[PDB]
Amino acid sequence: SMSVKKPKRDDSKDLALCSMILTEMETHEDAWPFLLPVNLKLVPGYKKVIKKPMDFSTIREKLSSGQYPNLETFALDVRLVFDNCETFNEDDSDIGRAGHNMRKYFEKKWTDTFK
Ligand SMILES: CC(=O)c1cccc(O)c1
Ligand SMILES: [Cl-]
Repeated sequence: SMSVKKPKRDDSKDLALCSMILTEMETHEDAWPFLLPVNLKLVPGYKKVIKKPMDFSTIREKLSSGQYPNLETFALDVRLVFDNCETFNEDDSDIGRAGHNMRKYFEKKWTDTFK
């Protein structure tokens, strides 16, 4: 509360660490459904069903331009990619399996890096 400070977690390397994690996700062989925004004009259902589209290239643009106030907002966008994927794809489709794999990959990197 006012003039009562909780001890300061060092956040100075967060930007660099999120960038490295994102690089590792960008180069994973199962990243291909997530590299670019889903084409809303070529993919039936997507625009109406998925209220907040997100993809790796959009996360990268946002990270590169100061649009994440903190490491948790970055993680929320990453998770949104995989949450959207589950909403729109069957668990046992190539894209559906790619999403589950990439989520598992991300969360281990997240835990190992920050937690
Ligand atoms: C990421 C996703 O859910 C997707 C990507 C390309 C085509 C498609 O039908 C769905
Ligand atoms: Cl499917």
